[PDB]
Amino acid sequence: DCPLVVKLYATVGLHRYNMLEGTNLYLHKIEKYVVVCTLMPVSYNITLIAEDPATSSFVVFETNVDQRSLGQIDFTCYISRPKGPNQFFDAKDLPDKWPSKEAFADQSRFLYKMQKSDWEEHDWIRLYMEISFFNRDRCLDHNMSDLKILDVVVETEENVPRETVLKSLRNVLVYIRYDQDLADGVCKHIAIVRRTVEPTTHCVCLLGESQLVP
Repeated sequence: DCPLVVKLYATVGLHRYNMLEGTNLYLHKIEKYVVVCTLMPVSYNITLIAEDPATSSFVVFETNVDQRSLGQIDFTCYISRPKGPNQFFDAKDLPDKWPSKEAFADQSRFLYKMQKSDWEEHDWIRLYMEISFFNRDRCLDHNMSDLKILDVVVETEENVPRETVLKSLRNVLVYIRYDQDLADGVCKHIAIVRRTVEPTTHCVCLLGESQLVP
């Protein structure tokens, strides 16, 4: 069967397309992928089938991702479109902690404390959590249903309506507090992910780091 990283990158590609086009294409299957390894796998060219329930059609779809790390989120999605751009990455440091109360009080910074309904209606938040969890240890037999979102904060560069933060493909910094179900209790996680979007190409770069809650 298909490696989890390929399924996740296919879903990232559908995320980029759906957000830019206002569509609801869902992953049906992976047909094939080509990976370039300069020892490390650095590029994936994935051919996938998406389902479009609005027309009951299955659309062959191409996604291209360049990957720069195996141990944390660090990749760029360059192409994501029906089948038939220059390098873009993020070099600036990530915050190492959840935003403090003073970050909210700082009127030059725009932070959005999400409600459960907000992340339930916009599943790219769950996607970024799932990719973060995967990069903690890619050798595990991941069960994404063990993950439960507890709190989400998004930071933008501009003072915009909450709907824009959730629905438009713009630059965001996402903080996700989530529990991993263990019988042996739960494990407490925080993921921090910066999405940067190239203004003309709309290429999407994700840079992320994960931490455990004491």
